[PDB]
Amino acid sequence: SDQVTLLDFWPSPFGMRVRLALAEKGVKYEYSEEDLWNKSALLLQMNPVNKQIPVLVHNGKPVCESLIIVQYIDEVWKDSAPLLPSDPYQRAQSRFWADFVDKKIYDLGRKIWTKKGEEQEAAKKDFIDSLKLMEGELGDKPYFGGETIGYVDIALVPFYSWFYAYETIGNFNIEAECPKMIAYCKRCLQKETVSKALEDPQKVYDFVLMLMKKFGIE
Amino acid sequence: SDQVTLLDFWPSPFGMRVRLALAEKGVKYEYSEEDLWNKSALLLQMNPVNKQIPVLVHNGKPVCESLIIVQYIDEVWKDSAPLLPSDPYQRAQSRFWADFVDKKIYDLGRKIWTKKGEEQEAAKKDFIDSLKLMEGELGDKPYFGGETIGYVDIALVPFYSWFYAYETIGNFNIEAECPKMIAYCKRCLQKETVSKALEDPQKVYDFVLMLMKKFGIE
Ligand SMILES: N[C@@H](CCC(=O)N[C@@H](CS)C(=O)NCC(=O)O)C(=O)O
Ligand SMILES: N[C@@H](CCC(=O)N[C@@H](CS)C(=O)NCC(=O)O)C(=O)O
Repeated sequence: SDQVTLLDFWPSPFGMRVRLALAEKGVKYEYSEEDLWNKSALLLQMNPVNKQIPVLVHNGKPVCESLIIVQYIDEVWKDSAPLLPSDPYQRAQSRFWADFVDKKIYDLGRKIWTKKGEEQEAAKKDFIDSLKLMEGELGDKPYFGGETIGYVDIALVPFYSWFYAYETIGNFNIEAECPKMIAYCKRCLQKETVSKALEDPQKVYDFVLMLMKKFGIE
Repeated sequence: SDQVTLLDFWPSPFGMRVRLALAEKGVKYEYSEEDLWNKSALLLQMNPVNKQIPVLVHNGKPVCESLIIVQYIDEVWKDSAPLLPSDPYQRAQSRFWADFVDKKIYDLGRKIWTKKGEEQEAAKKDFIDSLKLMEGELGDKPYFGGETIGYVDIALVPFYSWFYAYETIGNFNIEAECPKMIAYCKRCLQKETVSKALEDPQKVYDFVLMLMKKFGIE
């Protein structure tokens, strides 16, 4: 009747974003695993600008970038509640915080396990401040999108999959500094859509241990 | 009535995006120059999270981040031509190439004037290649938005006023490689809304000379 395809790689938090969006909005689709070393002809022709995953393919037209995909899902499949607020203002706030996750959480998270020594130390410090800022925005609400899970939650919660990696490689403990965030991420894991879309934390960690060796930054 | 204020820094291309979107949508507002290394109390109140300009303040409420502000304007002031395409699939593409500027153009741009030797030149190569990808998507249309100036145009064209500075400190010539891009940039400047919002290229260059000295880097 139209069909959709998601080109993804199991441990990508960016890909889990789109997996969760599609779940929440009830969209049926086939999932196509990729090899980041052996990129498919489909991948190259669908995202010829970045040759990266995820890519949502809708009736033969591609959409690139996890966050933009989510928004597209949200604007095209409207049988379920919107994931972004309808109010211009709040929506602007969601975009900011969903974006905050890319610019801060991912960027600093990646430095924790790629960098070393004092630099790695710096990366851990900013990482925690960033989570705390997000903790502020969450306040007392059950989700970032209020009583319902919404855009920002979809942006944020896939990264729990990578928390164990960070902590272990970076030698710090998140829950210690951010009890409220961890509690949030667990309250989310109990949603079936969330637990399914996410991947196993120690499976993720092994995969990073492997990655570190193939680049020599052990 | 509505009180609109733009906290901004005059040579910022990110704020120029906003000056332009405001002008293009016919929006009356007040400007307030912000210090770069001395946050006003106002800036600190409106953007405690990043403490960066541009911030738009609409009827007391703040909106952070260039692109998101611009989306906010498109959605709030609807009595002029929409900056973002109506069709979701095309909306996604605007979102993509506007984002693309943030990630490749600015990132590689900044590296050109802040870096030396092999790293500087490496940026210029990547810089050109990204412009050439943007050329490929411009096609033969007057604007990225087609016949009418659009969201991607507003995201990209503020950077032309920095081009002379890139070209001069990096010691290369953009037109030699991307003459189409230059042709378009030049074409854009004829639109008066664009010539009022953009600042003088030589005056920007003076200001980049200004940073390179402040931090000893020439
Ligand atoms: N900025 C992209 C992230 C895409 C990304 O980084 N994905 C990686 C794997 S998780 C990829 O596609 N790999 C391409 C490569 O490594 O060259 C988004 O948020 O959509
Ligand atoms: N990501 C922001 C860019 C903000 C930005 O980088 N602006 C700079 C000046 S152009 C700034 O506010 N600098 C202040 C600081 O570094 O503290 C956007 O898209 O608007």
